[PDB]
Amino acid sequence: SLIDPRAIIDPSARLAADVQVGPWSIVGAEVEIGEGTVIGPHVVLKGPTKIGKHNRIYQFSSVGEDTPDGEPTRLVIGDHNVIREGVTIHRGTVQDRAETTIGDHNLIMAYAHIGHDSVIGNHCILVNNTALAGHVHVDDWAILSGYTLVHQYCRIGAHSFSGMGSAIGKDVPAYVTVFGNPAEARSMNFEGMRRRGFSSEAIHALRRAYKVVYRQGHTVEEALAELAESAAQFPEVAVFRDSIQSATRGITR
Amino acid sequence: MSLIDPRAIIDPSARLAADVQVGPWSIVGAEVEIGEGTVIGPHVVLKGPTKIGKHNRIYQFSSVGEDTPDGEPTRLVIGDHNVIREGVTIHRGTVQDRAETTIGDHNLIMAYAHIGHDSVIGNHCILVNNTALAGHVHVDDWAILSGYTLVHQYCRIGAHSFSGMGSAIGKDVPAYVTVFGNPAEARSMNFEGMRRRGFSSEAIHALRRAYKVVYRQGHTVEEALAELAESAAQFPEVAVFRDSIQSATRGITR
Amino acid sequence: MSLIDPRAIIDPSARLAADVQVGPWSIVGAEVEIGEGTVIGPHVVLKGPTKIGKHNRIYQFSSVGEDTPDLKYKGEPTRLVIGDHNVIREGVTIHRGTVQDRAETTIGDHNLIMAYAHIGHDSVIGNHCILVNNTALAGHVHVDDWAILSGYTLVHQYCRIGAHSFSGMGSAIGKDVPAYVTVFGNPAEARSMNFEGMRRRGFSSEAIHALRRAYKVVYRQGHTVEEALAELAESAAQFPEVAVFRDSIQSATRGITR
Ligand SMILES: N#Cc1ccc(CN(Cc2nnc(N)o2)C(=O)CSc2ccccc2Cl)cc1
Ligand SMILES: N#Cc1ccc(CN(Cc2nnc(N)o2)C(=O)CSc2ccccc2Cl)cc1
Ligand SMILES: N#Cc1ccc(CN(Cc2nnc(N)o2)C(=O)CSc2ccccc2Cl)cc1
Ligand SMILES: [Cl-]
Ligand SMILES: [Cl-]
Ligand SMILES: [Cl-]
Ligand SMILES: [Cl-]
Ligand SMILES: [Cl-]
Ligand SMILES: [Cl-]
Repeated sequence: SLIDPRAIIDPSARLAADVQVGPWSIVGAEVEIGEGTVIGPHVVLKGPTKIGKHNRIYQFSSVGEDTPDGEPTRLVIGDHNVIREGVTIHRGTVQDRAETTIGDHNLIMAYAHIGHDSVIGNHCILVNNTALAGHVHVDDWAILSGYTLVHQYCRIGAHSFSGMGSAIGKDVPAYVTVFGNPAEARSMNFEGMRRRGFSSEAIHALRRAYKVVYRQGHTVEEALAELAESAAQFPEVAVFRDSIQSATRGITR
Repeated sequence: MSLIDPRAIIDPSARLAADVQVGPWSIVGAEVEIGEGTVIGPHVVLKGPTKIGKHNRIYQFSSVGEDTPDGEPTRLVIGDHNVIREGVTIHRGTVQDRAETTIGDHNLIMAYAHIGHDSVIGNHCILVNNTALAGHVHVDDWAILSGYTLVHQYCRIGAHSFSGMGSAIGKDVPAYVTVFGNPAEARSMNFEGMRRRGFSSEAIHALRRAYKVVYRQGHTVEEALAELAESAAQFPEVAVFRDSIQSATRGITR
Repeated sequence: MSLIDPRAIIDPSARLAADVQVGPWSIVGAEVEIGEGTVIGPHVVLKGPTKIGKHNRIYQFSSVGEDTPDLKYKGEPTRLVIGDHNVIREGVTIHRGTVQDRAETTIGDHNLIMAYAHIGHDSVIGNHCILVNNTALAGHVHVDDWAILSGYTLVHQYCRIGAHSFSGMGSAIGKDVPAYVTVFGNPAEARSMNFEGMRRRGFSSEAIHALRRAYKVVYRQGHTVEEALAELAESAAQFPEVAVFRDSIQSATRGITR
């Protein structure tokens, strides 16, 4: 039996035929689970929530809860995600998007917290006890090391990196490496660029870009103007320029 | 359908008010008392001697009323209208201290927060995710401890005080004071909280002056306490600030 | 009052000593071996290949013996070995090793692993250690005997935590911690030595005196690690405790916490 007889499946929950649900797990009202998803034992799923295909949800996780902070609120999870033990994921709020969104191929490790209205892209890694306070946007390939704490409304750029125990209060531009409490910009995620097979011309253009923004005494407005030529030439320097441009809380330094 | 789920384990000695709800696979241990309107979620472990009041809400994977990992009976007393989120750990007292861990009313204890043995939480406190109270910690009314605040043993957290995220508090936090970092450092006062509480402009103004007296005028704790005496008799809110510095045994956060 | 609760799941490949206690809604997975006098609480997940020794106590919501989620691991027959008289509190996560290292996570005897602590792949814990609430060992972390890691201590991969060392609450350890050294903050900084622990253990005043002197040689006299190790050589020959300290600086591959 794919659905263990000790599991609780709410009559309003919609499941694909091959979904697996472990013992003592609760698939609450308005939960939707897609093809090939494996729900481990002792899992609490609450809705309105959509869980896509080939996901893996480990024991003691509480996914789709109401934020502790009849309003129609939602949580949407994509495909091929791994949600480890004790992870807490809250649904969105009417006083925003009404949605917490998680894309594809993400790895959300033990006791990580995804606050209401957060948006996670694809291929992200949120290491043990990473906490997103709420309204946090995490772009593609970002890595947040163990116990990274993220202030509300913060944007974590594409391929960015945070060291363990970092406390992020400002936006992290794309590819930037950040460390400490409060978080400070240190360098670019060159190891990340190598894993993805970026060209030597692109890696050099990104190293040049970091210096314009952080190591040349330029203001945000001064740096953005100087980056315009490199961003037009390289689509990845454009990813860097855009994350600085769209920063609301200022950039991490 | 049934208020007490048939899959839950309820010890014969536990005392539950008629309308108490217990979710599936929860354990309500011996000598655990639960008051009217309380909702115990699924997968909850409740150990005693413990008294839980009225209209509380306890979420899944919480362990409430456990013995300390660090024999006369030791209690855990929880008040009314509290919210205890998932994976919260609350230990009972130790006979060598007060033999009781106490939590008042209208508290919000968020996911994975830890309340060490012999800790006392007042009313209307917010303990954000993973806040940890090492033991013998006193948290006075309306305190806000942001995500992952670590509080050293025997520390006192003043009324209406605030800690920033990831704060590591080794010293007493006076009432109203905002603390940040590891190690925690005093920054200002939570004037925002005062206004939400309906404090008068005059009370707020006297507290602002009280902060300056303690932290920005080079006074010793003794000189500061004598200078605050006058304003403290005029305003009960300044007497609260002055009393928290007077009661400091680990010194104040600077 | 059956020792194995009827609501618990015992895989038929699991090997248990006859007096093993297993609480309701606990899972004793495939290839899990449990020794005499061990008590498994309710709501515990045990996965293998795992050996759990004698007189252990494993609390509710713990996940012991899982695979590391780390992208480098690929379903290998890796192990977790836990010794005797250990206490694993509620919500603790312990992962098995990886073939890329020595394919084993090892925990010795008389350890206290407090609530929500994390023991990453290929970590080695000795004896009489205390890992306070939410301490996290990223992976390949070696914790020698009698170390105390205070609440929310974070340890970088491959770090070595020396015997009788101490970390303050919220420490972020990125380099090796020599034996007896006390470290605080993010990033961790060396402060002094755990003289309190040395006294509790019954070290002679002569040994304590020579350890205090050894700390100054390494940290307070502006010497290099090579110079410091040559200067400590004779004190190390007369005091096993100084040899323990000297060895921890010798074996440091990530540099020592300064
Ligand atoms: N898949 C993967 C993956 C990728 C990057 C990281 C980032 N990273 C370094 C690292 N790389 N491999 C490991 N195990 O750790 C940390 O977060 C260390 S801190 C930590 C680590 C684990 C647990 C608790 C804590 Cl506190 C971590 C895992
Ligand atoms: N009810 C409430 C309430 C009141 C004050 C706070 C204080 N606060 C800022 C904030 N306000 N609303 C939200 N969600 O966060 C934090 O603790 C941020 S850190 C954090 C936040 C949430 C989770 C994990 C972490 Cl680490 C938080 C919640
Ligand atoms: N058995 C034991 C034992 C030995 C040393 C320690 C080291 N220690 C000081 C201390 N001693 N007794 C208590 N309760 O705390 C801390 O880790 C403080 S931080 C903390 C503490 C507890 C929970 C969460 C946090 Cl964050 C802790 C426990
Ligand atoms: Cl066998
Ligand atoms: Cl054995
Ligand atoms: Cl990676
Ligand atoms: Cl514990
Ligand atoms: Cl400490
Ligand atoms: Cl001493």
